[PDB]
Parts: sequence; C-alpha cells; structure tokens
Amino acid sequence: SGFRKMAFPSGKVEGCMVQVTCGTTTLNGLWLDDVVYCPRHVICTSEDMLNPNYEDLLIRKSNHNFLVQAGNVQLRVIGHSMQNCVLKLKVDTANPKTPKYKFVRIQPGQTFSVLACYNGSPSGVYQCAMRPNFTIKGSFLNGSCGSVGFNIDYDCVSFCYMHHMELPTGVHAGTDLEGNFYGPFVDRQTAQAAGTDTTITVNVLAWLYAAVINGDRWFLNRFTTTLNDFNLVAMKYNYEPLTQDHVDILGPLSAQTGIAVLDMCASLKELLQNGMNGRTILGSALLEDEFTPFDVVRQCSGVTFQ
Amino acid sequence: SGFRKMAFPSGKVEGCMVQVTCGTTTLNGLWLDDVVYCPRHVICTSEDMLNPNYEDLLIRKSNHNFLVQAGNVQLRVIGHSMQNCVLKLKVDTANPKTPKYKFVRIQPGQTFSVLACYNGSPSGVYQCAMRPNFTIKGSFLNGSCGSVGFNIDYDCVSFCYMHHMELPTGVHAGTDLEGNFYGPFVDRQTAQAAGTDTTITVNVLAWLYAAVINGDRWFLNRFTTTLNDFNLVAMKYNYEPLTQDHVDILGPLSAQTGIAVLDMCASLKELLQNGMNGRTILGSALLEDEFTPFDVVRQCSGVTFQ
Repeated sequence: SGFRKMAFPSGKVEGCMVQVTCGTTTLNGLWLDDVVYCPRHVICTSEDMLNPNYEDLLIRKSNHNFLVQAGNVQLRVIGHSMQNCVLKLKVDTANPKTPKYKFVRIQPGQTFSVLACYNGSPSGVYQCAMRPNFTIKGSFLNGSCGSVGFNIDYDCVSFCYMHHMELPTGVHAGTDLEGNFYGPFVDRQTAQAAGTDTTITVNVLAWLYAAVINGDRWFLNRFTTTLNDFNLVAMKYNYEPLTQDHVDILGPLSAQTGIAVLDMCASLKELLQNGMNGRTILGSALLEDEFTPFDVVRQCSGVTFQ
Repeated sequence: SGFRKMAFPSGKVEGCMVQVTCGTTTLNGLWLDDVVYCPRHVICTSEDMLNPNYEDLLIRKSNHNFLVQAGNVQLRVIGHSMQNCVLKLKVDTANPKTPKYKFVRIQPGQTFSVLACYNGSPSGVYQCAMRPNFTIKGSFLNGSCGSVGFNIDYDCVSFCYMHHMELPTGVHAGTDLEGNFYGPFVDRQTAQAAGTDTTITVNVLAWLYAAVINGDRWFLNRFTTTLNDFNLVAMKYNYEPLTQDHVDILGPLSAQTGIAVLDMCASLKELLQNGMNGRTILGSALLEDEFTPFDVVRQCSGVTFQ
C-alpha cells in the first residue's frame, strides 16, 4: 500500500545524455542513434537571446563549432540542421546505449518523468504534468536546458519534452523532440505569460480513487451530482470541464472501488465548496492533479519495466 | 528556479536488481560483486510468517533451493548465509554492472531514493525520509520486498535501506544492508506499532529556506525567538527538538538568504501556532519535513552525479 509521486527508472535515459557546447554556451543534448538533439538557443549569446534571428545565427556556425561530449569522450559532428526550435547534430558514431525509443507529443494533463541534468550529467529525476496552459512546474536551474521528459513502456522510451526556458513567472516551457513548443511560447528572452492554469479534473478524480484505495475514505459523501452541474461547479473553481471520455477513462477505478464516477464528482464538489477543514488526503492538504488515471492504476497494482 | 521532491538517477541501482525465489515466494535482491542480498523471509511460507524460526527454516534449505535470476539469465548459488535479517547468497559470477558502492546506516531525518521493484524489475523511483520513529511513508505493494533505498555521491552508491514489511498501520519498515532493522520492528506478521512520528524540525527549516530562495517570502515575520522558547513551542506540536548542531547545519542557507536561523524559527513558530490560513508554501498547504539541508543546497545550486 501507499501512494507516492513516482518517476520512471531513468537508466535508459541516463545513457543518452551528452554535453553540447557552442561558443560559450553549454547545455544538455539527447544522443540517439547518430543524432544529438538539443535546444537551438545553444547557438545564442546572452545578448542574442533578447532578439535572435536563428537562421542568420546558425549560418555563422559550422560543424566544428559544436562540441559534443559523452562523459569524457568527444563526438565528431558531420552535419547540423535546425528542425523548428531543436538543433540536430549528426555524429560519426551511433550511441551504443540507444534504447528502443519514440518521439511523442503528449496532451495537456498527461504526466512524464524529467531527468534534470547539468553539463550532460544526470542530477535528478522527478514526475511532472503538462499543465492545461502547456507549462510545467519543475526544478530547473541554469544549464538545465536540453533536459528531457519521458515515459517508459516496458522496453520503449517515449520522449515527450525538452526544456528550453524559465518564464519570468518561474514556471517552465519547452518543446517536443521535433522542436515544437508546448503552448504559445517562443525561445527568446521576452515578456511571455502563460494563461490561466486550470486544474486537471480527471487527475484529481483519479487521485481521490487512489485515496479511497489506500484507506482515506473520509471525503466520501452522501450526495451524487450531474455532469453538467459538476461542470457548473468546476468552472467557478478553474477546473477543466469533465467529459464522458474522462468518465470512461475512470471506469476501471470505479469498478475496483465500487464508487460511481458521479458520486466521486459530488464528493469533489463538496470538497471544492467547503474546503478540507484542516484535514489531509494522502498526506496532502490540497487537491492533487498530477496523477493520471493511468498513473493511479500503475501504482495501485504495480506494473514494472525493463 | 523551482523546488521539487527529487530522486537520484537510478541506473546504477537498476543494474543490480535481481529476482530471488525460494519455494513459492519471490522477491527482489541486490546483486553486488558475487553476493546477492535479500530479505531472509524469502524462505518463509505465508503461514511461517506468523511465527518464524529463521534458523530452523533456513536449515531445511540448500543452495539449489534459491533461484536467482538477473533479467532472464540464471545465477548459480554456491553458498548461503544469514546476517541478521538479510540472506547473503554467494553466486558464481560477479555482477559486471556493480557500481562503486558502500553500505551505510542512515540517521533518522536523513533522506534517500527508493527504487521500487517487482520480480527483480525496477518499476519506479521516489524520495523518502527515515522518520524519527524509524518508519518510511513509501509506495510498496506485494512483491516489493528487497527493494532498496540509496544515495549517490558522484560515482558511489551508498545503499541504506532494504524494504521488509508493511505494518498494519500502512507505513513501511526495513533494514540496513547488514540486515539490522531500522526501529524496533521484527520480520514476523504480528501486531507492531511505530511510536509517535515527530516532525523533522531542521528539515522544515531547510524547506522554508528553499521557499525563500524561490520567492515565497510571505511567512517571514517581524519576530525572533530563543532556541529554548522555540523548543517549548516545538514539543507541543510534536516537533523534534532543535539543537545547535542543526543551527550549524543550516548555517550556509542562512548566509545565502541573509536570514538568521532563529528568525526563521520564529516564523515557523508563528506558522505552527496560527496555521497557514489557506495559503501555500512551495505549492504545499502543509509544512514539509522530507528535505534535508543537504537536499535543499543540492537542488538550489544543482550538483550532478556520474
């Protein structure tokens, strides 16, 4: 028993982290097959980041301007290209530690594990959710750019995130591994704001199911509700609207716990309207929304990976 | 910027997880050099766990009764011994993935990363603290026994925990890698209770320092206090007494933030006496005590590992 915010095992991703240096800027790169992926702003100076013309800046750069280092070995770069906001450097040797992998663009509300790295060296691993406003609340210091977020499916690493910027808000933005930013953000040091950050309702419901599974049943009320009345309540509290797709996704936990989804919705509505009165649920005094139903099922019956 | 409960990279530990089966019971083992370490209750039946004589039970067992499997390869066991509550099985091949490692017995209040495994396969990684009552609040399902907790110091894995039991409380107990339990717990299915679980005061102080570093300064008050008056307040709220050793340990963060330790103690005392009034600190509506000052320094200036 027990419920914890849990990240995937990170060894297969550790095997792919390298250090990319261009000019005086050093960040992290992802070395898969004979290609190293990294943020393109590796070619920027500190002054260039205020208003960068990435095409003109990249044109001043040649293959030998990019120093790629795996541990303490040096990779020879034989070509470079810019795919959206990512730089792809073709190297002479394919990574012998390349895992079976895929590039995926996750949906808002989905979760992934971030391997925070510095100078190409992994430093930590933690779980994150792509917020509805397409930011993430991470732990990223200077030099962490190029760190990646991923999911593991037994043997296959699905990379979904590469970290590019910290907004003046303190939250973080990044791209998929094809270089397309999540959200309306751009890789320049300018005033950028993420919109209203709503709460992932289906995730909170899955978390309440996990709580019930682990013995925390105090919030279970005598009420039920309708989907439309629940959404009425959800819009007042900045909760994303609940759909029948969400109900179907929650199906399995409802069958395991014997609690209909709309009864859980009524309990959540009472929680939103009257607070928690100084109590805790699964050791938290807030409603947690960074656990998908998939996460809950996986951690409540314990699936493993390669 | 940002602050997250963050675990160590787990690849070096993943390389050492094997599956140990005795009779009908299968759990996880730690394969270092030519020795596999596992909980001794691997030799117990479900009925034996109610009152086990481990010496008599182990005497009915021979080397060939222990099946050790690394991935899908089988290890030949050439000897077995019982060190306190751990079984040590000598195998014929030394683990080629053995990292530089140490066995350490951590102190209450210290933290470590747990690699939750099932059938010798790593499934997740999360950060835990050894509670003052020598339990941990983890996520452990059936088959998770033998999962290990560790710390990483650049190249060296310090193993400190092996998971043996879930108490009827729902919290978890285990041993060091020499087989000595943390706390007064024994490996039999009987009524076992952990004492009062106090809050690690120095950890909460480090967490408040981390919050100040990350821009959350609302709790900084106009008061200061004495160590003895602060402990007066701490004993009422089940906080472990603060010592001058704790003040010295907090020294560096006090120098970084410009906030004396006793002023932070006064702020924490006001928080304890008047609650949080529906506010949050670092995204939490409770006082967090699972971050050591070492964790805070590491995550606020970003040290890396091999």
